[PDB]
Amino acid sequence: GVRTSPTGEKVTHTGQVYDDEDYRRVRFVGRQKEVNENFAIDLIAEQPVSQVGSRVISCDGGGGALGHPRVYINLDKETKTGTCGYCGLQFRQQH
Amino acid sequence: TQLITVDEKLDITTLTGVPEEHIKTRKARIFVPARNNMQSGVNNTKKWKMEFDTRERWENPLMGWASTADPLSNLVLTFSTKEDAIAFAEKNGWSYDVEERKVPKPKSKSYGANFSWNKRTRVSTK
Amino acid sequence: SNLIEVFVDGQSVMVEPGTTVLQACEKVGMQIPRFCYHERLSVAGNCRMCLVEIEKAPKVVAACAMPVMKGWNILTNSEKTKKAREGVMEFLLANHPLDCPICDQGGECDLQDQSMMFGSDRSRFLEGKRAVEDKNIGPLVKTIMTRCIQCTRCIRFASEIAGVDDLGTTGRGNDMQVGTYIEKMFMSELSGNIIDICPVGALTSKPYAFTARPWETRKTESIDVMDAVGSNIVVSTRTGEVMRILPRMHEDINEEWISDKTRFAYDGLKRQRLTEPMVRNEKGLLTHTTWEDALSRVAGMLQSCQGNDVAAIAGGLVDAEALIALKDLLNRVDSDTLCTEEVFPTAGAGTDLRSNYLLNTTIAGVEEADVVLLVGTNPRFEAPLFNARIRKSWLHNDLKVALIGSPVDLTYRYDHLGDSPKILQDIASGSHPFSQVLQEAKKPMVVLGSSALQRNDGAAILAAVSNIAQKIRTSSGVTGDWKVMNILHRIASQVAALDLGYKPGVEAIRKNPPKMLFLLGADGGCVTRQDLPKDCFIVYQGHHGDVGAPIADVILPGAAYTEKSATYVNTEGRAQQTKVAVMPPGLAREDWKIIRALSEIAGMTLPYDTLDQVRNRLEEVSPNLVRYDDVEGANYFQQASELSKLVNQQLLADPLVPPQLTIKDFYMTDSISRASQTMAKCVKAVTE
Amino acid sequence: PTVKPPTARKFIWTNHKFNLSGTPQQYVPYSTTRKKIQEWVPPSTPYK
Amino acid sequence: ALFVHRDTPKNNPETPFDFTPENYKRIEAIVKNYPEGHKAAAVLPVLDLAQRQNGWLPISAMNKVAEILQVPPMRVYEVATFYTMYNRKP
Amino acid sequence: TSVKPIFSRDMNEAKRRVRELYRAWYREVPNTVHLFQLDISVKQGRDKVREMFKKNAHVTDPRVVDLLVIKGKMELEETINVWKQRTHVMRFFHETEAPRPKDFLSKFYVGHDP
Amino acid sequence: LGLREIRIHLCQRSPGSQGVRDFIEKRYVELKKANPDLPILIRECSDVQPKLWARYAFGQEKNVSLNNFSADQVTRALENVLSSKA
Amino acid sequence: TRPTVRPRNDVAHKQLSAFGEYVAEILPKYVQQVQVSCFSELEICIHPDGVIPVLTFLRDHSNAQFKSLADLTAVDIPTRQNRFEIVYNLLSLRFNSRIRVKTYTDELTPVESSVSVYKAANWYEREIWDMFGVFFANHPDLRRILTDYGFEGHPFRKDFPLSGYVELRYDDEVKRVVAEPVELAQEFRKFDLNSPWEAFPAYRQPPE
Ligand code: SF4
Ligand code: SF4
Ligand code: FES
Ligand SMILES: [K+]
Ligand SMILES: [Zn+2]
Repeated sequence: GVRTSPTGEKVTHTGQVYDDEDYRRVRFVGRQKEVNENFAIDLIAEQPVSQVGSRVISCDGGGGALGHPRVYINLDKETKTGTCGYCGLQFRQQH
Repeated sequence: TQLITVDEKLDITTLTGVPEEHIKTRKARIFVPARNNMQSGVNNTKKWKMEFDTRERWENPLMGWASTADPLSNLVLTFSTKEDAIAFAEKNGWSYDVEERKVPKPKSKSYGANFSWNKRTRVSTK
Repeated sequence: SNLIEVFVDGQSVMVEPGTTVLQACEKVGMQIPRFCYHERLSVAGNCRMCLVEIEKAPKVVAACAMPVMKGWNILTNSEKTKKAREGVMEFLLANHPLDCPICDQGGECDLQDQSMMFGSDRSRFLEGKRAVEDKNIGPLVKTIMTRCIQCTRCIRFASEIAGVDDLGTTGRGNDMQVGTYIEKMFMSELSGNIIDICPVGALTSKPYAFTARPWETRKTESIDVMDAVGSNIVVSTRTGEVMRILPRMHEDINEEWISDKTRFAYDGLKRQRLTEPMVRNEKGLLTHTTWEDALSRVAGMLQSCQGNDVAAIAGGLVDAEALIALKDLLNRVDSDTLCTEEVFPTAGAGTDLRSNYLLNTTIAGVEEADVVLLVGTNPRFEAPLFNARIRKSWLHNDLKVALIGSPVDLTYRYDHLGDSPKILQDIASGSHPFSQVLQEAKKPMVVLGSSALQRNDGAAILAAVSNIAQKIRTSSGVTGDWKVMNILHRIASQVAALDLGYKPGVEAIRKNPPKMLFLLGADGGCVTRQDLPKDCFIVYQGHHGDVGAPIADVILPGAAYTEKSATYVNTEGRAQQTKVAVMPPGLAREDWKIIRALSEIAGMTLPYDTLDQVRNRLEEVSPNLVRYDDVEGANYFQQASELSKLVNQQLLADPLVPPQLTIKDFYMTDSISRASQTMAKCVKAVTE
Repeated sequence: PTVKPPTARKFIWTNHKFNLSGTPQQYVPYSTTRKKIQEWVPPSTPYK
Repeated sequence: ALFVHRDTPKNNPETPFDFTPENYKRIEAIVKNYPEGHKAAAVLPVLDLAQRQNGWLPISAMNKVAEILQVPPMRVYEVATFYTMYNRKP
Repeated sequence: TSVKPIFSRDMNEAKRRVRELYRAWYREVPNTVHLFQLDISVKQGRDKVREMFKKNAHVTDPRVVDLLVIKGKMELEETINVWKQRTHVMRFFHETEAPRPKDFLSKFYVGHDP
Repeated sequence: LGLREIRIHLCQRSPGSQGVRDFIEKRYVELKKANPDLPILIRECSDVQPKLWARYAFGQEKNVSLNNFSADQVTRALENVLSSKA
Repeated sequence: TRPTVRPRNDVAHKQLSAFGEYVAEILPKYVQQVQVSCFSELEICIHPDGVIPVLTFLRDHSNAQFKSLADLTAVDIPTRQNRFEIVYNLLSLRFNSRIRVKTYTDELTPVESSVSVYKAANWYEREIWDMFGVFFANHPDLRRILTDYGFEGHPFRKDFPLSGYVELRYDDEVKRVVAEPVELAQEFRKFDLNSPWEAFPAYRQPPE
């Protein structure tokens, strides 16, 4: 979900864009500002919330030893989902 | 004889190759560094340290990196006693300031004080 | 002496009876590992990491709790001591989450460090771990309770030091959870210090969260200026940017704590900042300019002044270097009218004797008193670690506290005598029962807060309180070494300004208003443009644009307390120097550099060039502003008592009401805190 | 990759680009953080 | 089964709880069993009395025990979650 | 305060060695300006030699000035034998460096350095 | 044009400040009653020598060392400072 | 303690302790300490007036025959008043053994050059002049060996900064490689890595 300043410059997933009166836009004159158009904050929002029947879930990001350190997430709050701290996949107790 | 007598003050500022700006404008700080209150270990409070005053760090126009012009901005020296650090600062012509070692004063700890009969020092829970 | 001889690994040490095993091993330089023992909290004995072998004893003892008996040989490095340490570290790492990379405690964790030192290097735990529901205890302390090792430093801090009694353990067994049990917002004035003493990342700093990491931070040891306590701090920075503020241990001030304002107002230090000199353009608007233009337009008006044509107001956050700089600059113009915002009465002795404007006993001397009388102050929010020291004396020494003023909450219990100042006449006449409580006390203590001196009868309140203090000290069982009369300040610049000889309060400017006004950080709004003449030439020198920078004609952007080495004197008279952590942003300079450059542009150049020459001048004006971390005692209470009897100023009938009643009024006091978004979230959290 | 294809993802480049150095499509570096210190904005109203 | 509290409309500090006057006399008889200055020692009986009048413990019986015994409410919450007889659900 | 010397027993032999090193540099300067084909005059290089000798004139320790004479003989040996290039000889003349602010006011204007 | 402030520095425990202490224990109050609109800043410190700073008009500060004086010598030097106004 | 722990060599420890007693009692005029490490390396800490009489002994004595100078080293330790620690590493090919001869000096005291014993030392102690500033008396050709020709200061001194004080660049105005005061586009980031918990209780120093 890349957006654009009034200067025409693309805003990154950080939120970085130069000011209009900043001289350092001259480095992109005749060249391009390389941004990545796959924003991870939007791509993890696209993932569905996993309904599990347990009270404590374990996440390793998939792949076993190719993901992250395995963590255990508590699902006793019903207002909030249980979000993994590494991969951002969020879980919910189904009851 | 084979030994001469030099009753002058020990000064080696002409031999260290340090420019004048980084001798006569710097303020060395001789100090025992405080314990990080994130932790309870005290092994970093055991020795004296000599550092210098921080100079300007600015933004690199290309990357935003911390550009410096202070060569002595990373120089931290380790000394066993205060007087060794003072002698090393005086030998190099560094004007210094010394902070005294702040050891914690001893406490009075009583586990039974948590459960007293008439004193306010009872714990309300345990 | 009654010292008993014990042995640590064979080496003898002589200890007082009541010394624990941990302290006995401390006396020979060995630190027994611990998680729940804290030397400023009570002994819990419930992490079992300090289990150590006493020889000829087939059981490990809790070294934090077990007192030494005579003749014990403590085996801190023996086989079963190390087996006990590895077993206890194994149980601590059984259910602890694999969160070290996503944790703010990584690299500064006790559990990591003494797992590397005293535990095993691998797991036998083949089960699934627990996961604990997190809590919301405020906008300051991020809570991840899965990391909690259940050591109850939460509870001992919030009970004993913070005086809150609202953290505790619910549940039982492995399901035991530290929390408030309800959706409760733990916002004390010392609520961020549980971020310190939590050994794990269960309680982290929510503003500091994720931004830095401890090994890459440079540690600059500096001074708090958010009040007049003078808390020693560490400004930890990273690549020229302030990351956070930690406490330093100082046994006589702040023991190892800081307030929430100190801990979390460093982000107002990066908003609303004055970075370039500003002058008024042809349309009457502040526009950016160079230093040459701004210093010339100030110095051309300074050359056209003489006498009472020029005056100065000193704000709440100004170091003694800039204070004596601007004093010398205005004394070249023959102007004595240099003022502070905070009003101290000039009646009687005034600011001549230091003893009638200091915390003369000490911050440490609260531990030696038996009766403390707090007059007109709410010291929980005016000097929160001074109130922490009163609470520690209340807890461990059975201190009797009475308050004359509005019935505020002080986290302990006191004798509320009432809020009228005529009670001060009743105690000094013996008609009040607390007067006999003062007379039969060996070490009395009378603390008149400097916010009560902001009233119009502040000279009369000071005279009545000093009348009480000299009624007690000249007659009762006070030796002479003990100091009774004490004044608690709320402004870090105030005591250093009074030692240099400023005229406190702006009545010297309200008397005859000048046509040119310097404002060293003067953001209290005490003198606005309705008090000045039609076109006064107002110069603001400071680091934030809050109050005085809009009304200024020329803005001189200065340095903050993290941006200069700078002498600040606390409420007890101790002078203390800050250190340069970062440099001022943009074109802003150090404050006395600006005043000295203004003196050279004006042609009234001052006899200093370096900071050492400023401090030689500062020693010339009073020689105790350069002897750092020293409390110089001030005598001559009897002479100021005799001078205070000259004017019979009347006590007003208005009740003694401090301006900071609840936690709502604590977070935003000066221009750094008002610019702080963290203080904004704290106010928004406590007003709902 | 005809026999054992690579595992597909929604973020892998469907169009492989060659070395763009020397072209107007080349990489220009920049600080990907925002501004640290915020400056004071003076009031746009007069002061009399 | 939980040991945190969430405010439901049937369990909140606005749930009505008050002792009967015979229960206040029973509470005074309980408090007179303990030394002066240790009124907190009546936390476990009186709270159990608050379970006998009501059948369970909402978070108004815990706060009422905390109010009439002059103890902090967390020190009653700890007792009500530590011991297995105190029904924190109806 | 009884230390082992380097070459000199007191300051008089030390000043003798300083003086002979100065003679050797003074004789060497025209050869250095010729064979490095420096764009300075001979008088300018001799003024630089006088400057480098007056910079260390405050020293009263015989061992310290013996080491200064030893390092000056090393620099002279690197000069006579063509071991330095033209660049190493012209590094005594800080010619690409802009002149530093000296008084208080210009140092105030440029930055934060004292 | 006139005297603006007086600064008296001294020690708490040094014998050389003793007469200066004897000046303030006995003779400061009737001094301060004689000069109500004059700041006479008494500054005690740990190991300083006695000293008498007198700031006059336009930043001029004269200095008189008061080391090893009696109370009468401090009185005479201070009344010379008061009657000087230079 | 078999698989992951280094095996202790008690035979070599006893032999090196005996030969250390031997050297300490043959040469008591200069030997100040003799110590043997737990991994069995013998150090003979001597007085700096006996650099030549000790080293000529170990090179020539029939029970020593340390015919090889493996390495010669200085170590800057600024907390000592004699901050430089000159370290000789010697190899006896006859007895298949190594010894370490340690001594000390400050900036101003000269050490006698050991080229009269080991000509191998001709560059090594010359490097000690270049990197540390220790002067060696009666050296054949003592000058710099590793630094640039106009280099001011001795770099391996611990008060000398990591980057220097100057840096080079080509300047096309003067058509010359020039030196300027050092400015780094990114500063070297200093990492405070030391844990506050004691790592080795055997090496604990007694407190004050
Ligand atoms: S609290 Fe310590 S052990 Fe636990 S995840 Fe954080 S750094 Fe690791
Ligand atoms: S949150 Fe931290 S301080 Fe509190 S009990 Fe748990 S580990 Fe201890
Ligand atoms: S430290 Fe003694 S048991 Fe926790
Ligand atoms: K923590
Ligand atoms: Zn995950």
